[PDB]
Amino acid sequence: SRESKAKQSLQWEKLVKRSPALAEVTLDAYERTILSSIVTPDEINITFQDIGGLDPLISDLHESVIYPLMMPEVYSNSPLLQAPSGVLLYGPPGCGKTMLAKALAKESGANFISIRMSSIMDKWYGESNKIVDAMFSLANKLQPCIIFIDQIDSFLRERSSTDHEVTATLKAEFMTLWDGLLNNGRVMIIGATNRINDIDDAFLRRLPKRFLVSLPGSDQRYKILSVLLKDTKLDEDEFDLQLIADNTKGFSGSDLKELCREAALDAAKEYIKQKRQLKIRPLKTKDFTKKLRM
Amino acid sequence: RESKAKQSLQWEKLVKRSPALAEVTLDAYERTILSSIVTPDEINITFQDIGGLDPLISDLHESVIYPLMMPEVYSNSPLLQAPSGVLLYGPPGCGKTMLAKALAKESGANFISIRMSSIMDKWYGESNKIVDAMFSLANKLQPCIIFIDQIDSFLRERSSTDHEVTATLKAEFMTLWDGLLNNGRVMIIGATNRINDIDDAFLRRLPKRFLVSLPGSDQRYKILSVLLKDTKLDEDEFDLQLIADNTKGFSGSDLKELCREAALDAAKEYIKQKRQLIRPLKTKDFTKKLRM
Amino acid sequence: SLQWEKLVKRSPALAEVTLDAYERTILSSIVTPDEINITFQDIGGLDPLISDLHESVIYPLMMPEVYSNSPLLQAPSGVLLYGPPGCGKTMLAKALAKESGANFISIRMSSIMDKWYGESNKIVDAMFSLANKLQPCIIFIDQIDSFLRERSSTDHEVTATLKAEFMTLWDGLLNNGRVMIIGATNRINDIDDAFLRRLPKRFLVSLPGSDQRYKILSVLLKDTKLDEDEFDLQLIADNTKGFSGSDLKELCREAALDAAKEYIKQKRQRPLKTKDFTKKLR
Amino acid sequence: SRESKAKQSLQWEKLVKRSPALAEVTLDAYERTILSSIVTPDEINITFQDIGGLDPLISDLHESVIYPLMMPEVYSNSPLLQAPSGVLLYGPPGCGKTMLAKALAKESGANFISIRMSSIMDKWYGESNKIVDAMFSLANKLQPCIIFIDQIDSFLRERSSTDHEVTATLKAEFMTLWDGLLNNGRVMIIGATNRINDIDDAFLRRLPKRFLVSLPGSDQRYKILSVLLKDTKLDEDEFDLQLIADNTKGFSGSDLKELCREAALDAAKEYIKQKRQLKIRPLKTKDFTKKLRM
Amino acid sequence: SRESKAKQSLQWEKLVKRSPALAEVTLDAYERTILSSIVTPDEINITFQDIGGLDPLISDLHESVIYPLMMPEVYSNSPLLQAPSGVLLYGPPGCGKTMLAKALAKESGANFISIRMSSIMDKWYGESNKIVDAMFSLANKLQPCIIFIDQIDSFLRERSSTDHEVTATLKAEFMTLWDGLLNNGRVMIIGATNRINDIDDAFLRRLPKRFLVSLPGSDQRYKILSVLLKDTKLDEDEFDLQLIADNTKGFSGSDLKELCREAALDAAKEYIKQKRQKIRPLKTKDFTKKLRM
Amino acid sequence: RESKAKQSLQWEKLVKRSPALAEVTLDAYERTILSSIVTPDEINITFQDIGGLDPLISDLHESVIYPLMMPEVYSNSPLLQAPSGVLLYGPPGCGKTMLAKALAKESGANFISIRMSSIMDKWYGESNKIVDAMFSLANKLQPCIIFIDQIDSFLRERSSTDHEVTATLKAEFMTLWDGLLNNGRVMIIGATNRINDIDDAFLRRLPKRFLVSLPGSDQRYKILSVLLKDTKLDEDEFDLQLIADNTKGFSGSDLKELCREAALDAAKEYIKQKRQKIRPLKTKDFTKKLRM
Ligand SMILES: Nc1ncnc2c1ncn2[C@@H]1O[C@H](COP(=O)(O)OP(=O)(O)OP(=O)(O)O)[C@@H](O)[C@H]1O
Ligand SMILES: Nc1ncnc2c1ncn2[C@@H]1O[C@H](COP(=O)(O)OP(=O)(O)OP(=O)(O)O)[C@@H](O)[C@H]1O
Ligand SMILES: Nc1ncnc2c1ncn2[C@@H]1O[C@H](COP(=O)(O)OP(=O)(O)OP(=O)(O)O)[C@@H](O)[C@H]1O
Ligand SMILES: Nc1ncnc2c1ncn2[C@@H]1O[C@H](COP(=O)(O)OP(=O)(O)OP(=O)(O)O)[C@@H](O)[C@H]1O
Ligand SMILES: Nc1ncnc2c1ncn2[C@@H]1O[C@H](COP(=O)(O)OP(=O)(O)OP(=O)(O)O)[C@@H](O)[C@H]1O
Ligand SMILES: Nc1ncnc2c1ncn2[C@@H]1O[C@H](COP(=O)(O)OP(=O)(O)OP(=O)(O)O)[C@@H](O)[C@H]1O
Ligand SMILES: [Mg+2]
Ligand SMILES: [Mg+2]
Ligand SMILES: [Mg+2]
Ligand SMILES: [Mg+2]
Ligand SMILES: [Mg+2]
Ligand SMILES: [Mg+2]
Repeated sequence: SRESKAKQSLQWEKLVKRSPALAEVTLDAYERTILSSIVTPDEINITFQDIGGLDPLISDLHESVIYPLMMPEVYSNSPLLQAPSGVLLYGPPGCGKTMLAKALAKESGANFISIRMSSIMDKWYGESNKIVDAMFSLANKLQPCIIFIDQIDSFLRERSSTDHEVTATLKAEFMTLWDGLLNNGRVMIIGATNRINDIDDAFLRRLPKRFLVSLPGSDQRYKILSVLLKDTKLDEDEFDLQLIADNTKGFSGSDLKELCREAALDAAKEYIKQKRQLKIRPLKTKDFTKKLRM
Repeated sequence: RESKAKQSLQWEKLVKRSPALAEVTLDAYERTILSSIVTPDEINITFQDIGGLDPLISDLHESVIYPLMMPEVYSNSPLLQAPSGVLLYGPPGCGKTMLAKALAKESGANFISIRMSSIMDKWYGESNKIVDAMFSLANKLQPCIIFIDQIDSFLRERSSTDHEVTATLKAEFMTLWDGLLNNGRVMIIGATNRINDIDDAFLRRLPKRFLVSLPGSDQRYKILSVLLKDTKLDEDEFDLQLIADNTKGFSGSDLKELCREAALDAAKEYIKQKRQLIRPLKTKDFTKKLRM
Repeated sequence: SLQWEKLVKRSPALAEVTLDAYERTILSSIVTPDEINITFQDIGGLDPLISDLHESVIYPLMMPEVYSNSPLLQAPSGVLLYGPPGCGKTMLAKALAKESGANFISIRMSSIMDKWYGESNKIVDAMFSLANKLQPCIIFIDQIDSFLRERSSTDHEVTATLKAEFMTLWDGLLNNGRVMIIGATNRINDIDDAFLRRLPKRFLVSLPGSDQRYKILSVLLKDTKLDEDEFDLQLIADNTKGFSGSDLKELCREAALDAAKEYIKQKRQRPLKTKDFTKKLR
Repeated sequence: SRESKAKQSLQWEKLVKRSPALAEVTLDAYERTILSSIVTPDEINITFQDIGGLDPLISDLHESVIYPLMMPEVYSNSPLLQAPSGVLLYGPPGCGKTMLAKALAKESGANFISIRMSSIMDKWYGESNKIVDAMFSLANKLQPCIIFIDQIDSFLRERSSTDHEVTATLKAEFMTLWDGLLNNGRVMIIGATNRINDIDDAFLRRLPKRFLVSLPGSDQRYKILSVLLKDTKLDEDEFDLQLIADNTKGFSGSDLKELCREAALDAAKEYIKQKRQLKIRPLKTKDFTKKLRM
Repeated sequence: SRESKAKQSLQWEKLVKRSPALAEVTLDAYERTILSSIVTPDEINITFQDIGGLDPLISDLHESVIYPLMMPEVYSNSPLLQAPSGVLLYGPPGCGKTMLAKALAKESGANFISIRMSSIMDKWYGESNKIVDAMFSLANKLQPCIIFIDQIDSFLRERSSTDHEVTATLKAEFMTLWDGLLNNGRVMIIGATNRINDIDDAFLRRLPKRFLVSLPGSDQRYKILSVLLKDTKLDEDEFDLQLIADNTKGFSGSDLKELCREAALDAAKEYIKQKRQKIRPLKTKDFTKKLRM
Repeated sequence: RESKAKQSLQWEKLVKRSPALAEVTLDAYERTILSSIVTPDEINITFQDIGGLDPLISDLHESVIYPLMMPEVYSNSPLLQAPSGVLLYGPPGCGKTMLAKALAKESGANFISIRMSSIMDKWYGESNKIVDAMFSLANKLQPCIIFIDQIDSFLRERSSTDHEVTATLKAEFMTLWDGLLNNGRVMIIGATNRINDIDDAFLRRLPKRFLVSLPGSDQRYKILSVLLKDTKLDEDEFDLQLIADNTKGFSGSDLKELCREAALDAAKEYIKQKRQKIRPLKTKDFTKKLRM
């Protein structure tokens, strides 16, 4: 995979130019394959000002996740003020957890590692355990680090005697590198999941800072609608967004995203017609109302 | 070795239709995904071949194809772009497969119709790599539509009793759908019969959903007419309107059958002549068959 | 190898075709006409159904250039044979493999469902790809209700994805080039609605009525020597109230034994007339 | 890799400087790869005074694990006073078992070997069996030794005819080196596991010193809370730790660790604010109480 | 390896000094690597007087395994009185099978070969088949021989097509050397296993002498407890071992070993203390307080 | 060294039994194959040592040995010659190895029994040369039988995941098989337990296959009798027929072991005396052992 070597070299050079301290460090081959899956902030478009309706959760995320990890000499006064061993983002679908991860890669200066199953599980015997060990060793090398397993429930499923051999030893490798004897040096394991119940009890044990990114309430739906509708031109009087926010009974954040898109199209209908035959309509209450059936 | 021939054929055709993709190379799994790419020239269904769904065709255009196919038209606002995924759900035989066929026909997106045989593999972790290669290929073929036909089985209600490779495969799929590394203009169009069997997260990231429902009187009329083209009808003895409304609750393919069987009924004499070596399709054949 | 060489010697145009391993495992379950003993003169009491089967199943499939005049004169995507037990459906399939020159594929669950992950979906894809290669083809899933059962969220995952693979190859985007899916079933109700929807040419092979039972009785009793006067088959036919075709087969066997009783005794050391049937069927 | 060679050389020189009697011994290549995964006491921060709520278990661990292994000439009186063939640490998650292993590497002078699946299972045919044989041969060379397979249930899973061949032969190699004909000379196999049931009966049979590191009771939760809160400044009167210990109904040790961290942050909130704009508040009952919902 | 070469040279010289008739025989390299894994009696501490609760099985083991192999001119009267082609020791865990092998290496004078998977399966192509062929050729050279594959179920697992190509040809090589055309000259293949069911039917078929080393009964638990407690000082009256024996409901031999070790430490608790800063007679208190009937 | 001595010994013995083999020389790999040639004098099993297989022995003769060993007898018709290969398949312990032994004994063909240790080599392309040398040697030793014991491992279901040297080795073997359509009067006799694991092409060029099945009552009788020769039995207190039809499903070697154990159990006194004739082998030992 020549694209994988290009990605490894690109991600490496970028990692050594933002943090010059990592130059003297070399890697094994599996560590380089893990380096192929490192997300830097410049390729992510979501910030905290792009996340709405979660401000207390953003502040808690800061005060107990980023600052205890990113600035240790600030917290060096007490030995029990340091970063968690792992963070779990769990909740109903479409409430922000993926953008929480995106803005964690954006604001927090930790070398962010977002890896998936395709880069962990391998065909050959014992390669995937070595991939996990290389992942954690790389995280120890990149001392401020966040290892992200998106959709982490599948990876941390209820262990059973009917599991596949490699899967079981892979889970044991992962847990050991998480809370084993050679403890990770300032390495955080941030995970996003939709079903917390499918996670094994030991895995959840060592994933101890867990945030309920729940369905948005009236305030949260208001802040989300407003956050989504930026860079679009609204209406002065014929538009009341408050009722619309509350009218969406139990709608998640992405359900709002889709309804906002569909209404943006329904308001720009004349723009579609004009550029089909060759001034967006102020986004007022008509489109949202005719769509969502209050 | 027909897989290699299909890969090479589909690739050369992809680079001759769109010349900008010559500099791009692929990994092996990406090539196995390339083996399952449908081009428009091998599909014989168009929008003029789909009847009784004209408002749905127009909605499909205005919110699926143009927001995907022509972005610089839609660059004025950041919330005018393509959906992350489209679902075609409804009762059986209402058009969804031909909706996909004509999406591969009219829409110029590099259409990927893949099935379970090309995703699931015997070996450990190969199927997750197949999914990652699928989406990476879709990102390479920047205007793309990835189509999982009969998508309910793939997106079934997730459970702790699932198979491990199935569960991690579902997680890989969802992560490539709405993860951090967001897809660049990649749409995931899916057809399903039972929307309820789809998991809530999978449905959540599949937000453009169309009810391709059972055809009504207008829709049955337009379908009957669309099907009966290229066949020779009758002037007076035929009244198609009553027949359209007589087929209460019949799906589109059920109509396709009462039309084939009646075509055979009428042209029995034509076959008889060839046995030795057509008839105007009027109300008699349809009426004697469908029992009002 | 045997089925392959026989397929290329009957139809020479398929020599240039290459196969995949799973396609060859599907090739292992192909039925040629020479190993089947049932013809349309071996099926009795179903003559209108045989004629309908011809005119809407075999000829629309076997002779397309005859029907090339209209685009809606083609073959059924699939053909269901449903009805009460023992009415002829298996012999309908046998004589479809006999008379119709389509490369007949009769497969069962043992050759589809496999232990390993994702092998069975590949087996289905290879089955249909082989059917596309053997362009006039009939794929036959005997006892097809179990395979096309009411889909549920409590199904096994490999079963569910296998059903989805099957349906997708039946009426998905890439069209099956002249490939027919003929299925026999006893309970049509257990078939899923989508499966039934794409299997629309459905024939009710029902319980034989007096006239049909007469024809069945006559068809079964060939190659056996009957009686001139003391035998009246008509009453016997109608007297079998609601008996299926195989029920008639068994009663005819038992009466053949009861008439050949002296033949048993002689080889240990009769004209089939009304006595044996009458004393048996009450 | 080259870092693996550096780790082998470092671990070797440290092993020969702590115990001078092993200078004359040389190793095969696989034995050196096993030497790459040896944990010395100086890289582990946990001692027995760092383990709370397990004092009878610590004393039993001493009297039947360390002293029968570490001091044999003391027990040479009777032939049935020697070290066990293996020790299992099993129990519910987060009750101390990895710190039990850490302090076994700390206090007990046995040349501790903590190995994982990434260093055992290899891609090539028959390498992993040779890795196991080299592991035990090295343990025999380093005569007072403890071999530690963290999360040992995955490695000792219920055997089946549907196992992978390399996995099955690897299990047979391991068992044979554990209780075969060439018996190990003073070599102990200490293992930690969460689910004892997944362990095969033969593997458990030859792992006969098993400790139930169970969920902490009221006394144990008291001792754990006290052990965790050292090096942090508490309150004199407004703090009553006893109720807090017995308020945590069924909480494991790490669940207490996380709640203590979160309360330390919630008490040092003014320190966060001060170093954001530039003492620690005595850790009293308010933080723990407002958090844990008694 | 230099340690491996020292092991080969040491095992070789010891083999030629115990049995002088093998001096004229030379070996190929693979045969020498097999010679590196030969167990002589002097490095094993277990005898038949160290095995308890299995006397009828010890006597059967003698009469149908050792003597038919070790003394052939005694059995030369009939052609059907010779050694088995293979012996299998199967049973529940911890019932004695490993010590059965140890005392087979101890009493029986056969040149005992205990080999494991690390010495058979190799990385390179076709080396492991040559290792098997060299193993059996060496066994034929060392004419009274016992080849031991400890934990033999993994090696003789149910053959399938899902198996590795080397593994399969290795199994075929092994079986062919076991009961092929060039029959082994007085070579016995003794194997120990815990799960007999995982063994392939052909592999089991050529392992016709199979012993059920089952869980110990009341008599067997009595004899085991007594065998284990030798060289330790017991009590006269306050100790009744019979009840202890029967009380251990379904305990294997090693479960008894561990119990006995724990109770020895619980009785020597005073000696432990004193020596750290002679032994209490091992009476019923320690066993009773531990095993919960 | 030992290989060289074995090669020289086997060669000189081959040229002294058949003097027509002198003018022929060999390549090095052919000599390594010559190192694995079994002559009749080192095998103790004959056709009077095989019991319970007399129809199979006669079929083996009439369609395997005589069509190979005596061609000028069968030169009348071109379709009366030796098979390209013979497969002995069946349940374990039914006689197949002794079938091979007595094929090396009675049949005068220069028997080659080879195993995988002599075929598969470490170096690249040596093992294909070993196969080619094997068959070339068989062509030189014109009446020949090449024996691969445990053939199913060698002839396993071919797959794309097989080792390259293994796959090319299988292709070399098959090519040398179809090459010799009795052109060099070379027969490939193989014994296997699992016929199903054999590849279809391998099995195809292996047409003469014998089911050496589990012994029936007659076969168990003949086996028991064959095994108990050279041992002294009893006149009245011994009824063997009972024992023969009593061993329900026992293979031949299962009988061998039970006969040994009963021989020991009857000679117990003789053994004792010698430790410081045999008891007539009567029904007591067998009955007390086999549990009906
Ligand atoms: N709190 C929020 N504020 C603003 N936009 C949001 C919020 N939550 C969701 N969205 C919109 O929904 C889309 C996807 O949401 P996201 O995937 O982050 O939620 P999620 O909880 O991770 O979803 P899932 O649980 O299904 O993985 C984003 O593109 C975003 O525009
Ligand atoms: N709306 C329609 N207009 C014209 N023909 C139709 C329509 N719907 C169905 N048909 C006929 O039915 C056949 C199959 O329909 P199709 O498979 O597209 O329906 P579907 O909704 O996808 O059902 P399923 O999901 O069960 O396959 C087509 O060949 C077509 O001729
Ligand atoms: N119509 C018929 N004409 C002549 N014989 C018949 C007829 N129907 C059944 N039989 C006799 O019954 C036997 C089996 O019937 P068959 O299996 O074809 O019926 P079926 O409806 O397919 O039953 P099932 O679906 O339960 O298998 C045949 O051997 C045949 O002799
Ligand atoms: N008994 C205890 N005394 C003091 N602290 C403890 C205790 N148990 C757990 N902890 C705290 O919990 C953290 C992790 O505990 P540990 O991982 O040792 O538990 P464990 O029993 O090994 O569970 P697992 O096997 O699931 O890891 C430690 O950092 C420690 O601070
Ligand atoms: N029959 C016995 N007599 C005396 N001691 C025994 C007996 N069986 C087991 N033991 C004790 O148990 C320990 C291990 O037993 P051993 O490994 O021989 O049994 P095993 O059946 O081979 O075990 P496994 O089945 O788990 O391989 C020995 O050290 C011994 O002290
Ligand atoms: N038909 C038989 N007649 C006499 N003895 C037999 C017979 N079959 C087996 N035996 C006895 O079994 C022993 C080995 O049997 P053999 O190996 O020939 O069986 P097999 O069918 O080749 O089984 P496998 O393929 O498992 O080796 C011989 O020593 C012989 O004494
Ligand atoms: Mg997500
Ligand atoms: Mg469809
Ligand atoms: Mg039927
Ligand atoms: Mg732990
Ligand atoms: Mg053992
Ligand atoms: Mg054999």
